[PDB]
Amino acid sequence: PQITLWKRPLVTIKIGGQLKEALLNTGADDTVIEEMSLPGRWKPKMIGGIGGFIKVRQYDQIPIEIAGHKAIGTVLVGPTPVNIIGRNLLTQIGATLNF
Amino acid sequence: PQITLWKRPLVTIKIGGQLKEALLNTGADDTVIEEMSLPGRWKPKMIGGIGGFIKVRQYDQIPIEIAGHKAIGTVLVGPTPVNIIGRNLLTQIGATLNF
Repeated sequence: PQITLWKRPLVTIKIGGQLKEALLNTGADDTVIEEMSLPGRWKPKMIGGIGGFIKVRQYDQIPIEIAGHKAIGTVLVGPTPVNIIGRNLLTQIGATLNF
Repeated sequence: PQITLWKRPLVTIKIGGQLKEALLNTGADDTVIEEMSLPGRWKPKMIGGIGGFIKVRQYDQIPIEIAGHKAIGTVLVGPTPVNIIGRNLLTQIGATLNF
């Protein structure tokens, strides 16, 4: 699709068989999701936002569907204000910015 | 142009007679620029994201050039870690997400 930006670019994602809403975010290096249960081991990660830095749990190689498109990659879990799909997965679904 | 998302989508902007580098940010409602002087009235605002909130000055009807494209809109000024072009000005240059 072609998504204009008059509204927030929110899409439905699927992770661990559950549907969630998430924001397609070209300003984010990484993908960050609200607290949830994911399989496997996690590693520590610090990420920085507009208000400062927070600690999150890094899970690698997680299957996730984004607006119907399949991806498998790193998902960070932590106290984010909104679920965010960052460039690590935007590249997997072939997303570009155009003007 | 078509901008891939392998790296941060940085572009050159001109604002208040100054050249700056800024991030094209579809996950941002607003445009936020590091400390600088702008003409006209302003009012205070709190904006939030990962890590909490910062206080910024809101300037309305500010002319800007973004990667060669002219627009006008609200610009927030304050202690942001990176200059951000948000959706309020991304729309004006006709930027879309495509996949």
